Amino acid sequence: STMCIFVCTLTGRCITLEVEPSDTIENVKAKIQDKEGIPPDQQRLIFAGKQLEDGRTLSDYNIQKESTLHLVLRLR
Amino acid sequence: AQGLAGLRNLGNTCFMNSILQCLSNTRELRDYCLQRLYMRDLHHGSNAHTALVEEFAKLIQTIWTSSPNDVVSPSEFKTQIQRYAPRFVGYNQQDAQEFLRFLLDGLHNEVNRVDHLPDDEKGRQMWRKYLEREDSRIGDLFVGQLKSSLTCTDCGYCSTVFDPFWDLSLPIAKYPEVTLMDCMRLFTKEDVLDGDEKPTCCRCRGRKRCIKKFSIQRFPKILVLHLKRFSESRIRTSKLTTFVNFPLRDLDLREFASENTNHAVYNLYAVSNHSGTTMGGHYTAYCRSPGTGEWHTFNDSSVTPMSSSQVRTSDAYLLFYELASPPSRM
Ligand SMILES: [Zn+2]
Repeated sequence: STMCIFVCTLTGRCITLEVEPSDTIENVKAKIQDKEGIPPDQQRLIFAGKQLEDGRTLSDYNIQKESTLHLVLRLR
Repeated sequence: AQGLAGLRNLGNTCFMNSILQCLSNTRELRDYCLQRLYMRDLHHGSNAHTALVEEFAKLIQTIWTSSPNDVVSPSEFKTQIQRYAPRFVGYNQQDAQEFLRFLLDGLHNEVNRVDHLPDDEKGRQMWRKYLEREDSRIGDLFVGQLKSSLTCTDCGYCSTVFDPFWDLSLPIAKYPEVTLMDCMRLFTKEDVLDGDEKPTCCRCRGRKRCIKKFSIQRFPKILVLHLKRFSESRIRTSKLTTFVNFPLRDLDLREFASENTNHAVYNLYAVSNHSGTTMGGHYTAYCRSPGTGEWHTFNDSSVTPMSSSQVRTSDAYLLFYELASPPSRM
């Protein structure tokens, strides 16, 4: 049940991820670090107003094929 | 009253005070609290949770019944938001939009009322399926619907998905100044997905070069724009201090719509500012009063008047827009 989702990077361009609905959020953050070089603890992923949290899966957020996750960092 | 109360810093909580004042000056969300419409929406029976909404509303009610120069302590609200979102336990500085997403998530959760079709009707149906799981008076203000069109360059099929959104995180279209319209055009620009970003085309049954494009199928009553003020340099997050020229009035987003329909002009009413370095910075808020239309600077416990010509600065991190009425007949 593999699908392609998209992540909107900091520049606006999207990267493509090959994922399963049961894939964890840390699994997704590991793939984003490989392409963007941002450590997982610095990444924040937004979808439908929710920030994806570590211990959960993509299916927990109803993330379907070709949905877009929005990557943002932190101003502190 | 006037709603010009300060908020006491409880320890690197200026990010929280900044967002609280932006929400305090979100007219319809404020009236939701002042008129106690949230009581009819709170859940009862087993597994109900209400403390976060109740303490948020009491704080909003305290702000709008106080006298000028009054300082309100939101310590009881902080206890509830950190119970809901453990990231905000303690007294470290946090990101204001991360706080906004968790706070609105908790407020909405406790008041929640819980192919073969053309593009417009498929969007309407996907919206109804979203409302089968998320529907509140708070969601009626902030939630829009994004349309993502993905066209395979081999077979020409345009795959369309509709993602709801509570805010838009826009890339800085970096260059001394950049307009907000430029940042919206970069967000909605056609994206060539090639190389190792080639997605799988189910029709072609393989990875193909595709073109991705964002548009807005549904415009929310309150549009929150979050400027991606960061770059990444060797694992270190670097703040982008580029001045973004956003307008105070008549923000016309009709060109970013999925269907060319005019009800999509906004006016600014609140701004959440981050000044200083990426770490150790400071948060403030510029908020337009709903009753008077006058702007004020909210810096924790201090509230002072400001001219509208002082609202637009390079520290703007989150912009709060409200949808204007369509043109009047004659
Ligand atoms: Zn194809």
